[PDB]
Amino acid sequence: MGHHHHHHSHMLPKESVQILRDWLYEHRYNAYPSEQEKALLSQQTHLSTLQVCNWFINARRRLLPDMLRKDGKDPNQFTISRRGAKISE
Repeated sequence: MGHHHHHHSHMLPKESVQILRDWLYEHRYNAYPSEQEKALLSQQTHLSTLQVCNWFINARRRLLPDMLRKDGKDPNQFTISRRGAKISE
């Protein structure tokens, strides 16, 4: 009873992004890696801890830079933009 599946990155639903983004936006400072944040977001969202944790690392690494540069109250920790995003055609 094998299960057909494919390995490829994908973005989470808009509803999950809004709730996940709202938490990060409200807690941009203490956005640093933490089990309490990952566990709290995991219970709030219908995604697994691994999905939220991996998404948090990527989303945070692409969201903090924009908010930190836009504000400028504490710019640090990987200031990279939205992870490349220089492709366009």
